[PDB]
Amino acid sequence: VECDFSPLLSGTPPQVYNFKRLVFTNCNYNLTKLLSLFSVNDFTCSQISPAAIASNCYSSLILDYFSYPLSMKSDLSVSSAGPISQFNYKQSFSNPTCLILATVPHNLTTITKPLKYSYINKCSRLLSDDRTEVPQLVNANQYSPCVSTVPSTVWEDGDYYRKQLSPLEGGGWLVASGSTVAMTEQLQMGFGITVQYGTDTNSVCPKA
Amino acid sequence: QVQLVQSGAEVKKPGSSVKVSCKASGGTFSSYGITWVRQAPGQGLEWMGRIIPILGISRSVQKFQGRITITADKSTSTAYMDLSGLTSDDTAVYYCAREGGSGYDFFDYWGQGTLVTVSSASTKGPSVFPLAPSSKSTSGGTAALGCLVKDYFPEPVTVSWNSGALTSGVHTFPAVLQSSGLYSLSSVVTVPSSSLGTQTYICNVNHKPSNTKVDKRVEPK
Amino acid sequence: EIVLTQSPGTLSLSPGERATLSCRASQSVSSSYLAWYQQRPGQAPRLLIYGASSRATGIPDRFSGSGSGTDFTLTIGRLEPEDSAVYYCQQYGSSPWTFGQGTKVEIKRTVAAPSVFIFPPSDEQLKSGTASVVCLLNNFYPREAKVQWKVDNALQSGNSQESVTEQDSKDSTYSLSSTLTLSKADYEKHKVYACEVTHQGLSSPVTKSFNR
Repeated sequence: VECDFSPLLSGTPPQVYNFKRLVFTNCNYNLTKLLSLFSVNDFTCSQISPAAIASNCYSSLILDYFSYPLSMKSDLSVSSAGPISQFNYKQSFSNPTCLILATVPHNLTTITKPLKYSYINKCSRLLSDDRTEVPQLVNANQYSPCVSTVPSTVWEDGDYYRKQLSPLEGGGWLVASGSTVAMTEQLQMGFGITVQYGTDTNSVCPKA
Repeated sequence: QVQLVQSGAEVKKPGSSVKVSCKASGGTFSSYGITWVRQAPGQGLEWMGRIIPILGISRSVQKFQGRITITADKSTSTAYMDLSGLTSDDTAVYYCAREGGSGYDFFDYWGQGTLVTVSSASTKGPSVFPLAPSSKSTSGGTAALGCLVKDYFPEPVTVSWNSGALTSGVHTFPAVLQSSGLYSLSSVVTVPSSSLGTQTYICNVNHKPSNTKVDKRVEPK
Repeated sequence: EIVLTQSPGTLSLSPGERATLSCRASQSVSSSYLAWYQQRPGQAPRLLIYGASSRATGIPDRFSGSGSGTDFTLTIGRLEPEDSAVYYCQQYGSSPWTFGQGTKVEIKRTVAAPSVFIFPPSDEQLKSGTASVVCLLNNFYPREAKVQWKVDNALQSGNSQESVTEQDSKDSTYSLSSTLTLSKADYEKHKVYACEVTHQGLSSPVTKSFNR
């Protein structure tokens, strides 16, 4: 009954706005048995200490993984007001939360490389009335409702994807835009753990 | 179906700045980019850049990067380029056109177009020239008369007859370079209204740089 | 960046004849990511075909669109004289979006025995500058018309300058304006001025007469 980080080590990991999820509600986890397989670069945690996320029992451990270069590690936190934390991926401020920004090594295999890291720059809705515009702000993980328009990876430096909602609801072009960043020699990934405790129960526990 | 109305032939000097203004008649910039498209005189279209006022995003071709700023004022809904730092080789007619998005960026509706003419030579006024209809011509069908426009430097000069009424036999010839940088073009019209060959006393001409308008009356001599 | 070939270019075809325009791409493009445009004599280009298959909303379906991967063909099943225009194939497939060299369609209907008129100088720029005479050649087909100025029954040098307008959308005819600007004073004993026209139209050189 060990936690299954196995699916994390294959394929092309998805871009930031399309982050996949792994929810573990009953298993035993040895995280350093994972982080040993990467070259950890930035371990920043809020509402629980970075060392404390290694050994304590929770109710559900949620892990999100994606490709995110170190060039813009500044955008990814509750501090930023840019597009990474506002139209792409927002993690709940209510419950504890760790955020790792790691790197793939050469000696690791079957972590294939997406061509480039892209993210949703802007996500607005242009009302069915005259010209009124309302930005779309992503709530707790929400997949960024502009995600249907934007493909898995954005093609060029700045693109423009728009769709027309069927009339009522709501006649408003769920317009979105995407922007990319240059490839780095080693795949640089970002992981987000969102642990939450229980009423009087604890499953996920440091496999020691 | 939004008609696109642009600005008018800026004459600038090699080393200047031109704000071409494309207006979105309707009041409505919807989810619709403006893409700008060059066309050197007697040549084939290029791409120059794109914007979306809905998001403020702008993109430019690599060659024209560091010299061009394409902006738009979503509230008053009017888009502009500003080709600063331009040479003499950019003397071309510039169009503004409506995007469609990501996989549908074909240019649907286009603007009338705004010829930028960039060389430090001069601006000269459309000196309109005698008409003088030929006497013994056709037996009524076509009494040809035309008010000529010679000696002006920067194009355009649109010459309509009857201030835009007589639109049925207004033959206009493209301007051809003379000995000086100035060029000249000729306007002619056909009247069946033989004796007195009269109502054509407009011969209105508009010069976009000089802003000089000349109207003359035709007399059968 | 994709440099692209077009059709032969100027095409002479009678009305009711099918016309084929080619658009080979030096670099591979998507099977359906190219748009054929048409610009009339003196105007802004209007969309004819988008995606190399679909037609623009309100475009008569003579203008068929086909071709895939490398070669894209625009075929105009029937031709009217209101088709005389310049056609560009733009590959919005790559980046930046490269317009085609462009092909010119010329609808081959009539030979139009021309109408020659003189508009000799009058006392408004014979009271300033350099006067200029002119020779109008209204309604003529095709563009193969040559005019030489005759001054006092003596032939003239290359001091002319002939300007010919594009074919009319309905008329499909080519009108001309050969001009002979002269030194403002030099109108003494040169009693007559004329333009000599050689055309497919009209058996003879149709010369003219000023006197006045």
